[PDB]
Amino acid sequence: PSKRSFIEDLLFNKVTLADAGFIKQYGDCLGDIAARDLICAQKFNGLTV
Amino acid sequence: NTLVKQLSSNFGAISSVLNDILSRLDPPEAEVQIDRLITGRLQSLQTYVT
Amino acid sequence: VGYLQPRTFLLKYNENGTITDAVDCALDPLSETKCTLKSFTVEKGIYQTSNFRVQPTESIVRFPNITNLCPFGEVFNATRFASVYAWNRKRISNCVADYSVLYNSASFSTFKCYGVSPTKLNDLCFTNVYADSFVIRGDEVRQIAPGQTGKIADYNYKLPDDFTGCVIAWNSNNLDSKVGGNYNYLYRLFRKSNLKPFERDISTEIYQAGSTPCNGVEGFNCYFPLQSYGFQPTNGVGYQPYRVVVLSFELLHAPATVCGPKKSTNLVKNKCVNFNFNGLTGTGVLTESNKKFLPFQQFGRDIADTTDAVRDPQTLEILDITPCSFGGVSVITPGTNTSNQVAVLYQ
Amino acid sequence: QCVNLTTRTQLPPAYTNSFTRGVYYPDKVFRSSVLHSTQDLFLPFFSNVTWFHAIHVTKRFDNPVLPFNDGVYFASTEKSNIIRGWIFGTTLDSKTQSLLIVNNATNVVIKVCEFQFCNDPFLGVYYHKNNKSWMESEFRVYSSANNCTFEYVSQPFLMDLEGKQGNFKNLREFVFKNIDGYFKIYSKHTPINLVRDLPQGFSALEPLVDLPIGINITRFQTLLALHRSYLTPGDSSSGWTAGAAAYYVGYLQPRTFLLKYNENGTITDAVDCALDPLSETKCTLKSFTVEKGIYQTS
Amino acid sequence: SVLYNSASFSTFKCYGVSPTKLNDLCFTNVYADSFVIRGDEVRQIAPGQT
Ligand SMILES: *[C@@H]1O[C@H](CO)[C@@H](O[C@@H]2O[C@H](CO)[C@@H](O)[C@H](O)[C@H]2NC(C)=O)[C@H](O)[C@H]1NC(C)=O
Ligand SMILES: *[C@@H]1O[C@H](CO)[C@@H](O[C@@H]2O[C@H](CO)[C@@H](O)[C@H](O)[C@H]2NC(C)=O)[C@H](O)[C@H]1NC(C)=O
Ligand SMILES: *[C@@H]1O[C@H](CO)[C@@H](O[C@@H]2O[C@H](CO)[C@@H](O)[C@H](O)[C@H]2NC(C)=O)[C@H](O)[C@H]1NC(C)=O
Ligand SMILES: *[C@@H]1O[C@H](CO)[C@@H](O[C@@H]2O[C@H](CO)[C@@H](O)[C@H](O)[C@H]2NC(C)=O)[C@H](O)[C@H]1NC(C)=O
Ligand SMILES: *[C@@H]1O[C@H](CO)[C@@H](O[C@@H]2O[C@H](CO)[C@@H](O)[C@H](O)[C@H]2NC(C)=O)[C@H](O)[C@H]1NC(C)=O
Ligand SMILES: *[C@@H]1O[C@H](CO)[C@@H](O)[C@H](O)[C@H]1NC(C)=O
Ligand SMILES: *[C@@H]1O[C@H](CO)[C@@H](O)[C@H](O)[C@H]1NC(C)=O
Ligand SMILES: *[C@@H]1O[C@H](CO)[C@@H](O)[C@H](O)[C@H]1NC(C)=O
Ligand SMILES: *[C@@H]1O[C@H](CO)[C@@H](O)[C@H](O)[C@H]1NC(C)=O
Ligand SMILES: *[C@@H]1O[C@H](CO)[C@@H](O)[C@H](O)[C@H]1NC(C)=O
Ligand SMILES: *[C@@H]1O[C@H](CO)[C@@H](O)[C@H](O)[C@H]1NC(C)=O
Repeated sequence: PSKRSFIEDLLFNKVTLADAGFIKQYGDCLGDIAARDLICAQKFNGLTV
Repeated sequence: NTLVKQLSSNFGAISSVLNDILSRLDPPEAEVQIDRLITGRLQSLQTYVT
Repeated sequence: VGYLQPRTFLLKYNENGTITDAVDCALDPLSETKCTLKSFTVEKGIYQTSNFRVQPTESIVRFPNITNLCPFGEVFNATRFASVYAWNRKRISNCVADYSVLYNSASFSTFKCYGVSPTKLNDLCFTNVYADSFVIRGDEVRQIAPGQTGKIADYNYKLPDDFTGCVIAWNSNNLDSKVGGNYNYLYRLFRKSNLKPFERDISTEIYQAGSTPCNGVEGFNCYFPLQSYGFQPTNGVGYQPYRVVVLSFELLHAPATVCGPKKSTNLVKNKCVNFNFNGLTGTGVLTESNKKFLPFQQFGRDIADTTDAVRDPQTLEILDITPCSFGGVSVITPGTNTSNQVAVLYQ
Repeated sequence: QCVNLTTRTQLPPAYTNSFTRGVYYPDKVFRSSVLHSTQDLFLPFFSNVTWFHAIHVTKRFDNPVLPFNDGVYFASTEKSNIIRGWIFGTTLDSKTQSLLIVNNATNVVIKVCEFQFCNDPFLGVYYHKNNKSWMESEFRVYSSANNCTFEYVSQPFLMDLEGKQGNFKNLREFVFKNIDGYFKIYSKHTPINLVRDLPQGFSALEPLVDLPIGINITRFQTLLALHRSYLTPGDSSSGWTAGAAAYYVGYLQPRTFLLKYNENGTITDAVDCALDPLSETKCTLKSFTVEKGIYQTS
Repeated sequence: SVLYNSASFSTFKCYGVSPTKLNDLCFTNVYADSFVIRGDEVRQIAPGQT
């Protein structure tokens, strides 16, 4: 799908990003999931990436 | 994550939770505690930005 | 006819001092960027404005089911009080603390509260309530306070440095003064060391003022430690009797049972609502929780120390609390010089 | 009436080690999936506790008066309900006020009075051969109790009292504190299967009661029970056997601990931040795992 | 404490020191000022009064 070379595909699997994607919806973390998942804990205090 | 953790510091106030201070204290006495918390949290943001 | 609301405005003063223009900072995201840049002109670009905010609709109150009124009548209207050296302590529980019933019968010369404002008493619930009672001389009332010295505060009754509660004192010359002299009330005068906070010493052993032990005989430099007040109707105000009650309690940490006068509403879920649980106030959305609290706990707190779970004091079910402001916003403008049309991005 | 027990062999005191024991919940707030630091009076890890026996075989009916320094960790390994309570005080001789916490066959009794305690207080269980039954006969603790300020009696129950033969089956842990006029008690019960030595493991104690007594405790003494039968011939002071039981005493100090809460809210592990430099780096990194390297401690 | 058994004070207030530390201190250049006033005027013997 990604028009990447074999070596680029190998390299991209050796660094693990903190969060994949930039759309985390409000309904996705409501209740328990908040304050457990670190990204939602950040986003409920004004800290966005 | 360090910025998120630094929200539990009193900075010399009765508590680090605003809702706990706002109940049990009237505005003139709650203002001094809130002022301590505000100064501490502005300092944390400043350190992060530097 | 129009109606005013609390708003933030950016007003413009010309060189003569007249207001010629204004910006309503909460009308639009465009107005918000105008307000932030502190200018009436915006250049072309993309600006972060503020996270998406939701205002609450309802307010709810949840207090426990309490029907009885607290015993103000056998605390403040007792026929006989204790001596200060053997002071009295009484447990209070399962009662509504509606103190305006004291208005029409009681007048207090002293009433001071520590760790709480007197204007919040009506909206709170109280944990581990105790009442201490004694009688002292009028001059000595100033010593019932944290960090005081004097014989009452050293040998008879000591308060903690960190004290939450109220001290209440009233003149009782009519009840505790006798024409011959009332000698029922006693106080300690000699003690080897100062008392610890909330400690009661009731011994009667001969005090050794110097060397040459007493063998409990009460001779020269060997005293009886307890002494009597002489309360007569014609004394100066400094020497008249005073009745003192000290109320001790805890706030907003553990389950409570006293809970002052305030009517409870229904529990509404999945909406942003102002809430009051056992005196603890906040804003947010309530949801059903899978957490299981041990019987001795009432609130749950996260890493940032804010309260995120609560046991309902009526139905005894655990509820999660979530903020209702979440999500980033941006505004795209071609320049205010060119147009007023904008686009908004919700991230 | 008070009787001075005779026929008891004297032995040197014994010591053992506490293996991460004596942790209790510091407050009443629910927490889950978190490492939390707290400074309070704890029993230090790997400490040196004193060990006491009630073993007939020697008799060795131990009940010394012990210090109460800043609070006590009390552990008890039992199978037959020998340890029955405690007395806390300063002089224990009716000139001052003392606290009695006793479990008699039917009730739990908590009193704060001016007691003339016996020099050797104890409780007595008697066994009848003709009909097999153990019943409580003696209560020899104090001569007189005069000015009582606080009193509590629990609801009636029937206890077992039967002498058992296996190894120890029940561990009962208590923590006692005295702060600002409140006597605070934490406790926990655990099933065990062992013969000697305080066991390994971790288990946090939960709040039990908080008594407003307002007295100056400095010393304390354990209240045990006796067995008498037809095989115990003699007078009151010599005709008595013991019944096996053991108890351990340790003393609390102000320490900083790093407690671990799992996803259900129970304390499952702890780090004593002032035991070792390794523990200090654990405490600073706020983790139970340390990677290879060199760390500045203090 | 030798004053305990004979004297009763309606007013006793200390500035620059806590009353619970008096027993552990040593004092330099001690002076005592004495006078008699009306009862209403006692509140005026304090710093910054009119
Ligand atoms: C609590 O009780 C203890 C023991 O009775 C008191 O400590 C003693 O104090 C005397 C002098 O008052 C000393 O001679 C003893 O050596 C002390 N013994 C111990 C074990 O400390 C203590 O003062 C009392 N505390 C209060 C507040 O009265
Ligand atoms: C058990 O032994 C103690 C001694 O340790 C006895 O207590 C003594 O009693 C006599 C007479 O009343 C007093 O003169 C002593 O001062 C006491 N000693 C102590 C240390 O208190 C006690 O009477 C004995 N119990 C009996 C015989 O039943
Ligand atoms: C635990 O504490 C006891 C009491 O202090 C220690 O026993 C002492 O040990 C030293 C060195 O072995 C001896 O010189 C003393 O005579 C002992 N005192 C007594 C009363 O026996 C003991 O060593 C400590 N540690 C252990 C592991 O038992
Ligand atoms: C255990 O202690 C309780 C309380 O001290 C005893 O209960 C009391 O017994 C007396 C004697 O019959 C009664 O007059 C009291 O009314 C009882 N108090 C209660 C029930 O609260 C109890 O009998 C004791 N048990 C044993 C086996 O001695
Ligand atoms: C502690 O107990 C003593 C001994 O009974 C009490 O002193 C006596 O109390 C009675 C009861 O009114 C009086 O009739 C006596 O005159 C008192 N003195 C003597 C020498 O018997 C004392 O009151 C009690 N203290 C407290 C605080 O209850
Ligand atoms: C300000 O005052 C001057 C002098 O009166 C006047 O000429 C001018 O029109 C006024 N307004 C502005 C906007 O300068
Ligand atoms: C206090 O008790 C007396 C006794 O009769 C009564 O007359 C008085 O009204 C009471 N005051 C109250 C209940 O406020
Ligand atoms: C309190 O009231 C609620 C509703 O009226 C009821 O469900 C509950 O059983 C009552 N008692 C307690 C202890 O909550
Ligand atoms: C038999 O048992 C009962 C109750 O256990 C006891 O009261 C009775 O004394 C026993 N028999 C004899 C002879 O003691
Ligand atoms: C937590 O609670 C669940 C549900 O009761 C249980 O299955 C589990 O064993 C408990 N302990 C841990 C460590 O998850
Ligand atoms: C003060 O002086 C009078 C004069 O005789 C004396 O009676 C009284 O006891 C004195 N008070 C003291 C020394 O506290």
